[PDB]
Amino acid sequence: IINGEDCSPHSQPWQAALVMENELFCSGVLVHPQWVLSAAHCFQNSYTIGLGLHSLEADQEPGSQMVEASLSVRHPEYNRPLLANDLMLIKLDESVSESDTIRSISIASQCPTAGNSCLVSGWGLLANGRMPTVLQCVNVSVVSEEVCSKLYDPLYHPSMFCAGGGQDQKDSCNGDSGGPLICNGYLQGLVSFGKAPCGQVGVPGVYTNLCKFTEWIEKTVQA
Amino acid sequence: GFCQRSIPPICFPD
Ligand SMILES: [Li+]
Repeated sequence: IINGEDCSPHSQPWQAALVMENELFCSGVLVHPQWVLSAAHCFQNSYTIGLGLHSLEADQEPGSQMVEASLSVRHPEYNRPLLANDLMLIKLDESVSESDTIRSISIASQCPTAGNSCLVSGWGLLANGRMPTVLQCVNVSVVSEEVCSKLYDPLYHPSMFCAGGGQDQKDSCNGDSGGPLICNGYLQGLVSFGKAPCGQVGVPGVYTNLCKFTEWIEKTVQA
Repeated sequence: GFCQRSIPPICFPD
């Protein structure tokens, strides 16, 4: 997260850390007690998932869990066309008893609208090029589909939307993939991709457009 | 110049 700050502890209780050999490679979002959304480009044969976390380095905070997940499924149209349909569902090996610090979030029932006020969180690269130990949070605003399609020429697809791009240079970055973009209090997007470098003036980040996938997600959950 | 924002990221010629 570029130009954010430490999140209030456990204020994003749906945040999931995806780690391998105890090293984060992506985030995800808890959407039901046994289901985590993430970017399809974060796909692995197995996962260790940190829930209820604030720090990655600290001793187990009260309420935190490290849970295994051995099953996941990418959207059948991931990367067709390139970069599009960037989502997958990870099924936890055990359902989590939701608690004060581990809670699912519901997906937005409206598609993104320019001007929407959002929050993105994650443990990805900071403005200073370092990785944080503590979960970072920053505000970004949705821009119009036409802005997104111009900026991400030639690869814009309706499974994507854009947020950020402000003169404030607030953005997601490497390591933030799969994490939540919360707009008006609902899960609106997952961090997906952007231009390198992250945090350029006039260049928003790209997020998976979850409102387009609610049917697929719930069909998969119920199957 | 586009990168999928995992760590390490997945970057493309554009
Ligand atoms: Li993992």
